[PDB]
Amino acid sequence: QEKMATNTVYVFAKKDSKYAYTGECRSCLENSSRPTSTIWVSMLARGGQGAKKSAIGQRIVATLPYIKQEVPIIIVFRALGFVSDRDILEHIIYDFEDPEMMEMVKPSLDEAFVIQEQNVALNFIGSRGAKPGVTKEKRIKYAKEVLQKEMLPHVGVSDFCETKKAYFLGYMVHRLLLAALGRRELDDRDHYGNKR
Amino acid sequence: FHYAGVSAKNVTLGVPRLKELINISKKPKTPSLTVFLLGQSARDAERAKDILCRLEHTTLRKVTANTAIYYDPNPQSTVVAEDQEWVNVYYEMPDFDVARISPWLLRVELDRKHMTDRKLTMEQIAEKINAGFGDDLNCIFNDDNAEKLVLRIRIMNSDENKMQEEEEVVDKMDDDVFLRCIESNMLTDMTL
Amino acid sequence: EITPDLWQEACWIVISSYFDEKGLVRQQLDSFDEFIQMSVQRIVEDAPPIDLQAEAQHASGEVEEPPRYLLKFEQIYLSKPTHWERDGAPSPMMPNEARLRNLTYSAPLYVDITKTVIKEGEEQLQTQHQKT
Amino acid sequence: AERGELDLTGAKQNTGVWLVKVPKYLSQQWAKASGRGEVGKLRIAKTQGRTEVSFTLNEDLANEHPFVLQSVGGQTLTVFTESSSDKLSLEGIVVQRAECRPAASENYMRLKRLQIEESSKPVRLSQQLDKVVT
Amino acid sequence: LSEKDVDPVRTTSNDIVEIFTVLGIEAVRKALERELYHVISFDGSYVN
Amino acid sequence: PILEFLEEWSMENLEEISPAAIADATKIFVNGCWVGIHKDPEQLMNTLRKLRRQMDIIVSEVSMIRDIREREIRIYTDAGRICRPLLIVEKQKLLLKKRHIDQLKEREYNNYSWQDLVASGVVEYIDTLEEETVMLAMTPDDLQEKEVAYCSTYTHCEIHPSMILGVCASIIPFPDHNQSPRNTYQSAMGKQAMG
Amino acid sequence: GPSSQNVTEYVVRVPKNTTKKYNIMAFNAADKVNFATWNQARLERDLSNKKIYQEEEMPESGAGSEFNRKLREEARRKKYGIVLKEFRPEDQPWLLRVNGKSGRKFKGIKKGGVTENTSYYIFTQCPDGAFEAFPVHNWYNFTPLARHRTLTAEEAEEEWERRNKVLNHFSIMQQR
Amino acid sequence: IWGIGCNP
Amino acid sequence: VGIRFCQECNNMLYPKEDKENRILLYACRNCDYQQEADNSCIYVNKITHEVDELTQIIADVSQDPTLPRTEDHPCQKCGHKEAVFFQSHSARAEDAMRLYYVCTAPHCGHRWTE
Ligand SMILES: [Zn+2]
Ligand SMILES: [Zn+2]
Repeated sequence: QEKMATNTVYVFAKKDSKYAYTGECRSCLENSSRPTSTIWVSMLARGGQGAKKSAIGQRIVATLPYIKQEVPIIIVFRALGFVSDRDILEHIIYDFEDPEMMEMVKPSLDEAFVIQEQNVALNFIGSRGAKPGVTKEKRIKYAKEVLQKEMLPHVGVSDFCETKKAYFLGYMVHRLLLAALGRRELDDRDHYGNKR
Repeated sequence: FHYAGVSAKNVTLGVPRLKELINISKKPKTPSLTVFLLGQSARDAERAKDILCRLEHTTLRKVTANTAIYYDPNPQSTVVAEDQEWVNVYYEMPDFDVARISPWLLRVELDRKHMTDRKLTMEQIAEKINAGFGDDLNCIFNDDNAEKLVLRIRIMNSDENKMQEEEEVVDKMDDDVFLRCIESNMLTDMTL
Repeated sequence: EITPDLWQEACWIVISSYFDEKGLVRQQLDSFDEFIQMSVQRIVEDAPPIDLQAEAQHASGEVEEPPRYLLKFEQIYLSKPTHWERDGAPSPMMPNEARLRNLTYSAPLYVDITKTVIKEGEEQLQTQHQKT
Repeated sequence: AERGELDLTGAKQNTGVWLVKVPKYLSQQWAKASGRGEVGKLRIAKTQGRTEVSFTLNEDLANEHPFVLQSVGGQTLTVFTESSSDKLSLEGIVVQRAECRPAASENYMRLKRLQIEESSKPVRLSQQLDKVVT
Repeated sequence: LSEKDVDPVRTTSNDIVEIFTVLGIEAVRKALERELYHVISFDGSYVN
Repeated sequence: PILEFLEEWSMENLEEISPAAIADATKIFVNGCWVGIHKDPEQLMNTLRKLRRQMDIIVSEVSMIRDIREREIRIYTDAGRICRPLLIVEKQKLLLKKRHIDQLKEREYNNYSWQDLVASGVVEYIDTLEEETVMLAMTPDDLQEKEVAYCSTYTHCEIHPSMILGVCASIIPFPDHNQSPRNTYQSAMGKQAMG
Repeated sequence: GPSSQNVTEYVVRVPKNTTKKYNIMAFNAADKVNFATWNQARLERDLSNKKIYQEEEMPESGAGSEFNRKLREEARRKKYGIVLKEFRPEDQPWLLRVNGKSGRKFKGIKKGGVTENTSYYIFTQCPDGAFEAFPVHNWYNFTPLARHRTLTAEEAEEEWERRNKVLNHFSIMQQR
Repeated sequence: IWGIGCNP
Repeated sequence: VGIRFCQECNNMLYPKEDKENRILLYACRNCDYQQEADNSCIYVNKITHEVDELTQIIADVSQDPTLPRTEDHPCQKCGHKEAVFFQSHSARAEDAMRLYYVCTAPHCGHRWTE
């Protein structure tokens, strides 16, 4: 039975979806256990128009597993513990000299400028999580567990692996930004390199 | 796939077109319209070109080479070296300066190739932008002799003054963010 | 030592060597061999040890008094395909007999299990069950 | 002066320390005795415009290790110790980083293969049983 | 059709819904016949 | 084993990496996990390929791919990757030589087989992702030999082009002289024949 | 002079045991860490388990179940989940507070990737002139937290509901 | 199989 | 053009105008640090996006076996005859089939378009 390759980052463009470019990675825990969990990093299209929306234009969002609602990406990076905007961009943008990529990241940074606390970001992820959250403490611990295990398992599942997960998430965003700029070609689903 | 290049247009034919007609779909896959010219416009290719220009949607984004938002506290200061000459000429007999001058500046460069292809005029574009936004936008346009076509846009001088004693600390979008929103709206929906 | 214009013979010699060493169905056989040799044992080992204790039995002082039972599976063993008759006497099962008698071609699966009892009596006993 | 206070005297004295990445065979050779107070000699030779660093394995221990330097300007590193008396202290600031590489190229792969086999010993595999257990 | 130097008599769109909203139901009868004839006769096949 | 070797061969780990240094160095992915970056990619790539061809630390199934434009080295040890064996070309000369086919010809009583050919480095298994980085020659003698220059950097050669066909298509005689749908139909009819 | 051709060679010593364990403290270059202003510092294990692990089971635990009800209460809580984990400080991150509350605060996290095939040693100058090598027990990366006003979580939720903040965000921060 | 205007 | 991050809080600096002095100040929202802006340009958008791909091309691409190589076009910098040549290889490159030559041979790393 043919299947799409796991533990890889694939960027596709979906016309029907509100996201102009969507990058997906299906992660498995070294095939040892657990079902494959897919995390999507998407960029909203500039077609949506508003006084603030047109100014921000394309804004990046992430569909973390087991969280019902889309989470702004800067919030996820803060939830992993990288609070400073410069550090988040250091993980996302490997060379700060290029202006175009930084311009792409700017709107998503503006969207998440309300949240500057790691604990607050974790609480926000838990609150918008599909599973109900009774209190702030419970929501924070639950969202921390989701980030530790459910999201990007192949990079790490335990052992304080937040830095590795942050680097791989930033790699997914970097690839999405490159696809949006046009520097990298969108991946093809039919390629048999992808079809294990 | 197996139409011909004679059509020189995207055409839906075969089973999908049959389904479109049978289902009376509101949105055809390739809506098309065949325009037959009345008189001399049909005979002469140039007149047909004029009709084409009349019938094809054109926005500022199509004819705009690049847009830059600057901060210039004084219009006479002319932070951009190039606009010094025509800004000085316009401000030799300044218009709307009495109200005020907005410090934030939107500078738009229009590609000459696209401008001449659609036969647009700098004065025409200025009039259309002025009409679309009323007096909220003040536009300065270069002469066509200038090698680079430059349009300089600033927020309303009356709006900059606010013409209000209370002045309302709301400060919506300040002026730079408002200028960015104006640029996006102009590029998308100018309909020149 | 280059092979010029003798290539038609040489290419089919190397292809023949490939097909002699690796049959046409080598992918299925190799995958199943990997399953049995490695994946079954790894699945057994990956499973967390079973931890069991009584629910405050006897309502005594209960200073961890309920015993703790720990089970850890190890060292999976497979036997050759075997068919047990109505008499219960094991015997090897040839594939053709499986086809004729509608039997299933299967092999017994055995696991070593280690059971430890911790009753808070200052002594822990780790009995081992071999080839369960 | 409190329990949580960090003794920054090493930082005040600006004590310079060197960080080195060394392989497991060398560390395990050192750990074998680990109590003789001696494991080898570090020899640094400097020229007009080039410096080379090398480490010699002790003759008793064996029964050449060139050092490659790395730039430390991209990240600032310091060393701190947690004393058994709950008195945290700072030893110094890292001013240079180095890596130790093996001299042997191919025969060293033999020792690497032996290490791989040793690490694979705990790996357990399904065992074929000739006779069904009764 | 309103634009100057465009023939109002002969200008036609392929979308039948537009023909209905602009020109009427009889015009759509004829336009639907024309479009169906175009799809049928593109291969050269003939239907009475 | 690949990760251990990569640590030996001057691969700085992501944790120890200064974020600025990533921009100018290639990223090394093993089984889809970004292990680290390497400052000098080509030397590492050659070393990995040498190891695989000698079958020392990297097994034959393991596939190494270098995307030169994107500064990424990807190593896949995953299962389910589909691979085909290809002859290896060094300079413009096939590595397979007359001595190898002489040993293979007397395959009986010489215990020389396809495994010995793989171990010798004459042939290699290449998956599609690595196929994207490989210049192949359909026929060795024709394409390798100097002509009007088309490619002088062939890296692999096809053993025989007729191996692209499957089991049922291989029984068709002169397949290249038929229409393609007809070969497709014969593939289905041959399963239903009587014998 | 002798500096152009100096050759220095020193003995290497590796003591079997040291009273103080050796760790690595790594600061990011962009942080511009400076020790001149470090008059005092406080390094201690974190208490974030207050928020997510312990003393969170304060009120329900000491509510006052007794007798058969006590037995059932304990057993029910234990079997409900898998016994909540408590403080095990040695396996928790480190919090650094330089110059008390006024100065910057940093957080150190143990390097998750273990060095199963690598070891790190530190060479320090000593009066005897011989290098001493000490194994690296742990690696910590410290990142600062700004000593600025932090948005309250409830206020942050309220603001995020108005995701379309047409008004200037800087004024909003000033209001808080 | 013929051309772009023909059949595949 | 470029984004400047504040030293005090390591966050993005957003443009702000001081009415009293009519001076542009890059001020973070989170922290009070304010910096005068030398560039005096807030936002630049190139709709034509006529950006040369010569800068984006990596000198490492010369090592690729699959790339075509011409000895007809000599290198300008060093005179090496061989030069791999390839097209834009870029999405949103509009309609350009220009060949972006890259000189071969170690360490020259010269990229020219003819
Ligand atoms: Zn700041
Ligand atoms: Zn050159």
